[PDB]
Amino acid sequence: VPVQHPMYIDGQFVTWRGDAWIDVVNPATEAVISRIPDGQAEDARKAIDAAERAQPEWEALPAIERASWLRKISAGIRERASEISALIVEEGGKIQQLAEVEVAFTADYIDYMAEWARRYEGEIIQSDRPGENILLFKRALGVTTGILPWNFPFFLIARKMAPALLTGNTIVIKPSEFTPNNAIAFAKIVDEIGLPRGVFNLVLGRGETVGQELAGNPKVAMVSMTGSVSAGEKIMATAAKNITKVCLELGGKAPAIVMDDADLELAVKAIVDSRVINSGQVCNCAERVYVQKGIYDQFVNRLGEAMQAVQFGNPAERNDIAMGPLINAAALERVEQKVARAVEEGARVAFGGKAVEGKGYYYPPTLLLDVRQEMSIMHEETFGPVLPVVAFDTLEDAISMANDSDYGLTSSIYTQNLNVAMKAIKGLKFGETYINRENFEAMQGFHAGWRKSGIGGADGKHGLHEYLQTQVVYLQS
Amino acid sequence: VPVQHPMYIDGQFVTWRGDAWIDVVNPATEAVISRIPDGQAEDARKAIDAAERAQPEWEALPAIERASWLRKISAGIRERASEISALIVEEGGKIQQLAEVEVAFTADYIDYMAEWARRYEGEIIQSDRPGENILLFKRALGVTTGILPWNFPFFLIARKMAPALLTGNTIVIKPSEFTPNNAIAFAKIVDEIGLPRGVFNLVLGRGETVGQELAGNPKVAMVSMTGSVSAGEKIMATAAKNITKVCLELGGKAPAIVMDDADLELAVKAIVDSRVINSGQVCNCAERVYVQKGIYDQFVNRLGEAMQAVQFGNPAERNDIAMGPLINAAALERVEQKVARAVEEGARVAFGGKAVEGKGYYYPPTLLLDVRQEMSIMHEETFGPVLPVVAFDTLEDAISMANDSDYGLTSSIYTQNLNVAMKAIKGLKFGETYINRENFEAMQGFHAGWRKSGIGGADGKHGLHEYLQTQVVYLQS
Amino acid sequence: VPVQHPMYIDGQFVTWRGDAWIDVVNPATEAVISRIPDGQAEDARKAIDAAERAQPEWEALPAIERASWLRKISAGIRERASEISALIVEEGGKIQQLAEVEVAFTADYIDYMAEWARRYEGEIIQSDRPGENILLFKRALGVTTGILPWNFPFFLIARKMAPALLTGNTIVIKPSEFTPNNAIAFAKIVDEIGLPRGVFNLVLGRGETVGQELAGNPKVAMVSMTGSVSAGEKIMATAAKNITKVCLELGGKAPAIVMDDADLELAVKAIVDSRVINSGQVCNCAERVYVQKGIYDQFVNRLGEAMQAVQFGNPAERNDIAMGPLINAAALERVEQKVARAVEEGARVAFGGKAVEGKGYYYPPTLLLDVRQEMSIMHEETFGPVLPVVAFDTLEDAISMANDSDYGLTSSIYTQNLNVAMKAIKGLKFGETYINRENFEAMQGFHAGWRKSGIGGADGKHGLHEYLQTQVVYLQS
Amino acid sequence: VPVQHPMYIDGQFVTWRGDAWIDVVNPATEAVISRIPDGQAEDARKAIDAAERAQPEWEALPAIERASWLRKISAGIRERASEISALIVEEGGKIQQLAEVEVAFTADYIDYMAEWARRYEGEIIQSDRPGENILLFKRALGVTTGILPWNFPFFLIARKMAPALLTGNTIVIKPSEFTPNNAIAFAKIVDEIGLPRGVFNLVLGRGETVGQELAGNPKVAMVSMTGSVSAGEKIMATAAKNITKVCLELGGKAPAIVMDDADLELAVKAIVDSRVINSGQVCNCAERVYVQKGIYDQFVNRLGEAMQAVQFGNPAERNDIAMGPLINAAALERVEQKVARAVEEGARVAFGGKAVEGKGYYYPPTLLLDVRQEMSIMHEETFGPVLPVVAFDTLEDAISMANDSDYGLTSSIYTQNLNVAMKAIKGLKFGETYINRENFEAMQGFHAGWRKSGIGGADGKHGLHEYLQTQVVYLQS
Ligand SMILES: NC(=O)C1=CN([C@@H]2O[C@H](COP(=O)(O)OP(=O)(O)OC[C@H]3O[C@@H](n4cnc5c(N)ncnc54)[C@H](O)[C@@H]3O)[C@@H](O)[C@H]2O)C=CC1
Ligand SMILES: NC(=O)C1=CN([C@@H]2O[C@H](COP(=O)(O)OP(=O)(O)OC[C@H]3O[C@@H](n4cnc5c(N)ncnc54)[C@H](O)[C@@H]3O)[C@@H](O)[C@H]2O)C=CC1
Ligand SMILES: NC(=O)C1=CN([C@@H]2O[C@H](COP(=O)(O)OP(=O)(O)OC[C@H]3O[C@@H](n4cnc5c(N)ncnc54)[C@H](O)[C@@H]3O)[C@@H](O)[C@H]2O)C=CC1
Repeated sequence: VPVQHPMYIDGQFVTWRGDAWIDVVNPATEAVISRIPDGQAEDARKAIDAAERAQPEWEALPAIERASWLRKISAGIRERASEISALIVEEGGKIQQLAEVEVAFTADYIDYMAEWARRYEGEIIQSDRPGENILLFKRALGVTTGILPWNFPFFLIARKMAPALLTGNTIVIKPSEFTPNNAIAFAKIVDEIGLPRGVFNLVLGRGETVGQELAGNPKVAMVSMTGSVSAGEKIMATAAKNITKVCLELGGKAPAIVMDDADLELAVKAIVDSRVINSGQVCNCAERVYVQKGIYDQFVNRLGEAMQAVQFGNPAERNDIAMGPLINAAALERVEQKVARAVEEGARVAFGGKAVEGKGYYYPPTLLLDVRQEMSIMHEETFGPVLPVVAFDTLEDAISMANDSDYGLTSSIYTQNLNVAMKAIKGLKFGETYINRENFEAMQGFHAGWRKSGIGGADGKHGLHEYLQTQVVYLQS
Repeated sequence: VPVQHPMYIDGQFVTWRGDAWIDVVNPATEAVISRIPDGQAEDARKAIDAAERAQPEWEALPAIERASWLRKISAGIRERASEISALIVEEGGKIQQLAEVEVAFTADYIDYMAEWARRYEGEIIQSDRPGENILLFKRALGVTTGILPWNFPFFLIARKMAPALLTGNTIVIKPSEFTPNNAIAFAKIVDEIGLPRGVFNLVLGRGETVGQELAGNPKVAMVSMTGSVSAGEKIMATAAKNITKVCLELGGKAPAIVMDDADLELAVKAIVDSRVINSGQVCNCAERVYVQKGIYDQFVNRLGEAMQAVQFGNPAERNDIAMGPLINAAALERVEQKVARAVEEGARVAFGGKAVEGKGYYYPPTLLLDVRQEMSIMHEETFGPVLPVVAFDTLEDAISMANDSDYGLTSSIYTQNLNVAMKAIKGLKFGETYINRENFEAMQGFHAGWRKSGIGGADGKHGLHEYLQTQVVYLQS
Repeated sequence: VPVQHPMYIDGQFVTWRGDAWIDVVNPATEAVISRIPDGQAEDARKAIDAAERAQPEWEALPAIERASWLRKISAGIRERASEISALIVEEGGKIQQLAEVEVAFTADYIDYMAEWARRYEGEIIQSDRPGENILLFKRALGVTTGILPWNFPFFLIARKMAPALLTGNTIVIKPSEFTPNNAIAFAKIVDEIGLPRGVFNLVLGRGETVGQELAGNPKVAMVSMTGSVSAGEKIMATAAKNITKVCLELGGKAPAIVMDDADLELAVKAIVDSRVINSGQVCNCAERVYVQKGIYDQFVNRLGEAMQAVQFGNPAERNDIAMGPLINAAALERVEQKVARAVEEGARVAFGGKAVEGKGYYYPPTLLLDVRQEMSIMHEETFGPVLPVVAFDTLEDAISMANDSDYGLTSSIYTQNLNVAMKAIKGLKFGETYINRENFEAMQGFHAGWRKSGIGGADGKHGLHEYLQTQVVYLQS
Repeated sequence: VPVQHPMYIDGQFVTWRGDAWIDVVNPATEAVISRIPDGQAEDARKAIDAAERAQPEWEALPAIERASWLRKISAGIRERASEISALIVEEGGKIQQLAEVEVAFTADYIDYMAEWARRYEGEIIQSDRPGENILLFKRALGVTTGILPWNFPFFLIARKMAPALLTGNTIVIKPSEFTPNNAIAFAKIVDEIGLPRGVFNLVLGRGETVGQELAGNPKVAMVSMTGSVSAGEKIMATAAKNITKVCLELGGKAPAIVMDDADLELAVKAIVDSRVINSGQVCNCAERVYVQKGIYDQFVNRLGEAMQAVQFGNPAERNDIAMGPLINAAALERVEQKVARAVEEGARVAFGGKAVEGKGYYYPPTLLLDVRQEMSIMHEETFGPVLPVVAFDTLEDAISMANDSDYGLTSSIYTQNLNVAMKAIKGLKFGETYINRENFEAMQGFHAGWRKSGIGGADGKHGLHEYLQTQVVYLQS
């Protein structure tokens, strides 16, 4: 338009009266597709205060009724699927096929979470005291907040708000300043179906301003955020002031282990069909590939051939490409610098390794060989489509190198030996380990990272429980 | 002696080579009973590095074997019970009877926790994918740290190390600089029974130095601490730098609600026999008493009479007193100032209200009437034996005032009406609610505070789980 | 028609070739509404063999896919709701309003059960052996059977088949010979949506013949049945021959306790609005009323007035009545005999007590006073609308008399005292206890009777688990 | 002596006044070692009535106090370990080493079970009704009974009474008429430590008499039994009369699968060191050995050599033998007949195959080759040390043949391929599957058989739950 978006506070869209706006750009063409308010703490406070006023009534509603509200939202999403998918493609730069999957998955995820209504249980504990009953109830936290990243922006809205609402909490969400459009569409659905005012709020702005208020406001019981480790650190430090609970997912460096006795065809496909599910921008797919000698040569060749076939370009104009552009300028620059450094350190460029120059932010699928566990490229989130390869002799070497990281969210291994599999599972220090398949968490699993990958977690029963707290009642006589 | 204590690092006692020492004083006589090293970050690092080296081997041990080690420690504690009780009395200032209970309870707690060995379960989750198994294993965090307060110093050692060790973690503990003696005795038992080196480490020093290193060191998977909200804030802020998990218990202002239809005798006894279980220094017993009109006069009189009978003095020389001295000078001063402020604001002194002057730090049982929810005494941890009383008309008023606090750890109510009880339980926003009995958490319950009272929790199954993290394995075909 | 119904075996309706048929009559008019085959063991065997052939493929399907099939069935039911409700009214004799509720509830129940797909969990247990993993998987039983009663005939189909199918089992169902029509309609929906052949089978006939084969066939992993204790005994005895698992619900004599401090209005309404939800033919609503002296007179009068307003008649022609006819002739006769015996024993008829003579099987709402715990009417399922009332002095007397029964499925009490409630809960020996409300189990609860009321149970997580068995895997190294 | 044993009823030993006695013989020498009363139903009734009188008070005791009682019993057992081991050796015919293990294991098992005291949980379920709480409590069944077999006679006492007592139930136990001595010693310990009268009762006699009364008495909430499928059938049929819950373990035909890629050394040792842990009389060790072609010849030879080294004889006079005598004459006879039949059918005797003639009941380790899945020896519990071997080509053949049995308690497989292991686990229809190790259930697992192997189960959390039933409370407002 470029359309100027309003925030969603206390059951209604509120037109921004400030003079400062933030431009939302299309990563493929660099053109301005929309504008959002340069929100400030006060805007966050209004949303938080509204969420607080609505929380008692919301938690008082039988759980099945909150589930009913969630189902109305998912149904609204499916009705506007193509519209929302296009928004994601346009601002996030991901290929049409993946955007479509994200939208459909988000709706299914919400429905799945709504099913917890009559299932989350409190407990009755035996007491040492005659005639006493120890009742442990599961209560809502109260007001919660969600801070979202640019990757899987739409899904992450649901990943936080669905469990939050189901358990009786209210929420205030802030999407990334780079991908707010899909979030506005989510708010419109919430508004259209009539969700009780204050239960779901959407605030817009930067991390340093709005994000910080969502983390530091004393009325917030828990702050949930997904994205960079740097932002997570600032969020937690701020939450500390009020002893506010934090729920963080800060990505990492997913390592992949390919053994000699591994199904070469399966391994290569799993690694490329994972590093491709979002222009090589996801936090679950192998960013560190370890291949042992015995099969090294064969593996590197097939993998090299697979990456050559990977075409990049504008997602909106090409439905036959496997990769879109990077989110923004800084992202592209950091990729270049890291690849260059790697090369200077001794890394062998088997493919790509040269940034494209022109409209949008494109970087060619890059394959690096003769890489050393020591090199900085093995200890720095490379955003773009860069695959560093490291050879090894024994399982212990591979497991040891994979564990050698400040991140511990996702891992994977390919082999056919029972002992090797059980050994890798026991030795790998990660929240997730994929065996002979591609990386992608199920809604009923538990996406939780070790070390700097995060705190708490998301999805399944355990993800739902992050939004609940206990009240232990000692009923005497 | 005054004996000069060494630290316990990597399976052996290490003599302090520094020139700076911290004097440990007897709160009843102000005499120096011992001295501990003015530990520094480097000392904490040595302990942490030792804990890291021992962790893999320790976690590799079958759980029942770790339990066996824990049982040896509890047995060592019971053998030295009277010796340890005296240490607690001497440095903590608590009465002989309570010290004895703390020691016996600590041993039982350790045994109870050891019983979790073959019981904590991982899970097997149904997958949407044909032939796939989703295995969710429960793994240890790795290296953990514990920072302890002066109240219930001995028990708190076990409250953190027992669950930690059982689940395969190693630990580094720092007792409060005011009550380290009981902790040294704990370390001697660990050393005598031969616990594998590095699994249990004891470092000595101040919070700003040693404590901060236990919270900020990158090798620490989780930092556990009990004490003041101010220290908890600094601990969490520091942990944020490395996205380190935190487990905090920061006390509060336990409110008590006395209804008209309440067993007057029971209520009064429960409130005084709780505010007395540690010279009125515990974080679970009523520090805010709400009494409704109908029974106000009767209740205040019986309560006043009960408090007059409360004798204070040196725990070591008197086994017939209900109260000992406050932990230190600053503690005593803060109590005076808060009582004085309360009075100036309109508070009516029905008993006590005047600090004692002489050796040690004694403050008389104080009863304040005509107090207003507004007054600062209702929003500030009063350490000493001060009981503020506030009258009310309806249950809703009492519940509303009790919830009006930045703390939400413990609560209580006295009544005989089914509807009133269920209403109080549903309305009270606390981690714990005691009905018609005194405040004291069971080892099988879950001591976890709401709002600023903390993060995570302790005791029972949920306390044990704080020391475990998940590893989700997607086994395809 | 009277239409002649076929059975549903191995994915298709099979026309009966036998010469013997069973007439299905309308309890209100005694007219023949339909006819079903006088099935024999061989027919059951064909269904069981078909279920066996389909089970491996069915269990092999991801759980969410089985859930998808279940959702198609519930959706089919809602589409034909009015049609099915009429069938129930016509053959079961229940009032239009209750039939409608049963149908809608059945559909919601199926959807609720389908939600367990990704939720039922296996477990990972710590081993005493180094390097060993103990994996406990939840597997299907295989082929299961369901034998249904005439009360809530439609719902009971789902209560057994929904959990059975969800967990990977196949099933063969036999409805009561008195109420098979609603079951045929259920089979048509299964056939129309295309459920894989053999997964759901419907056989028709008597208990002694078809029912016995469903209990005694060696290929059946578990036999599930709801109805009379006499039939349950024969079913279990037969299952014993092959050590076949049994799941039984055999009704009982639900006792109700009315205290002096009880909300008289609430109590009376709860007792009449429960004894009315199916012409006084349900197995959950008070069939034994205990009222204490203090409020006796008041209670008996209000209750007497409430029962006078209860009109009986043909459900199909009257949508303003609270009661329909009894299921059959024998049922009516047994009611008469029991009321008469009661009277001869000293029972005081305060209302009704005289069977109606003419078309259909009607019995007037009957109120009996001055009844003694001793009388046989207190130890015999009275089918019809008969309410025996017994006075008592203390809570202990009431609890003791309520427990004095071979049945222990459902119970209830009305009071406002916290102590009384907790005392009743602790003292009452029943699978269910309702406090200050009417009797009706939630889908997320657990309907399981004590003593002769049954074995195993239905509904919620525990009901779902009845259809699962464990496979413990000891994976060494 | 031969000593004449009294029963243990209502807290005291009761001298038998009947004229009929049953001789207890030493299976190695056929000499009379003791005599027990030929108990009758009335004796069982006295015990059951006593158990009923004590149950309310026992369940009323806090769970930890019941655990304390259990710990006193285990401690009493360890004090008399050698004495009890000798009793088992003498009457059961098992080798000294295994008897010692059984006694020590029994004591550890009791302690393990006592640890459930503060751990078994009830649940709090979300309701669809505003202001309603659904409380699911775990209650005791009441009076339970245990009927024991001759194998692992001592352990089985604890396997039933430990979980029973811990959860608040009382119990009446009847040991096998062939091995009652160890049970009398158990009763003496119970009497000496002072367990409340009626909680633990011991009755003596035959199955047809005393056993039947323990299964058919209306006051019994659940009957638990381990032994032959024939007796289990009679027990369940009788329990049916009162809809009495049953808990059965009826042995079976444990199959073992040896793949070509299997650790030959490990497999052979696991099979012989399992079939030897009780003179080849256990219900968990391979009684059906399936070996594939590729490794057949090698495996059969090593296995043949291992069995030759197996020496048999009097356990009391030889502490260097791997096998004792069979329990009784009928047992020996049935083994002969089955081996002979097998031979006539085409079975090739590679070793043994000829019954010993003289004092006691000895049968030589027998190895049968060229056996066919069809042969009756593959479908009949062979008691003695007979190992039938069957060759196969593919995994599917082995899995299919193993599943081809009316029993489904225990199974095992030896291989090194990840896919093979996961395939065997998924394909094998048994309550237990051992991979690359010998057969022996852990106390924290769940010993539960599929098909005719039983109903319900024992050990771990699930075994404990068999002794608990639910009480669902719907607390409105
Ligand atoms: N926001 C900006 O002005 C600029 C961002 N970038 C790049 O954008 C990328 C976005 O990465 P993501 O994976 O989304 O992770 P991220 O952590 O940078 O952002 C995720 C979410 O956290 C918020 N956030 C950032 N800092 C925060 C703070 N201090 N307190 C509270 N919230 C905060 C963001 O606004 C967003 O909603 C980064 O790699 C960064 O280098 C580059 C130039 C400028
Ligand atoms: N079936 C008949 O020929 C007659 C039945 N009745 C009455 O019908 C009533 C029906 O009561 P419900 O609450 O439905 O309980 P119920 O136990 O009599 O019937 C419930 C279900 O169990 C089956 N069943 C009955 N006996 C069986 C057996 N021995 N083995 C296997 N299955 C068996 C039935 O066919 C039905 O599907 C009884 O009160 C009875 O007196 C009266 C006269 C005849
Ligand atoms: N009891 C006897 O008079 C004789 C027994 N035997 C042999 O003794 C063996 C013992 O085998 P186990 O593995 O112990 O299994 P089992 O089932 O024969 O005995 C286990 C337990 O069940 C009891 N029992 C047996 N029949 C029962 C019934 N109908 N009702 C209630 N309880 C009953 C027994 O008394 C014992 O306590 C059998 O193989 C049998 O052939 C041989 C000749 C006589």
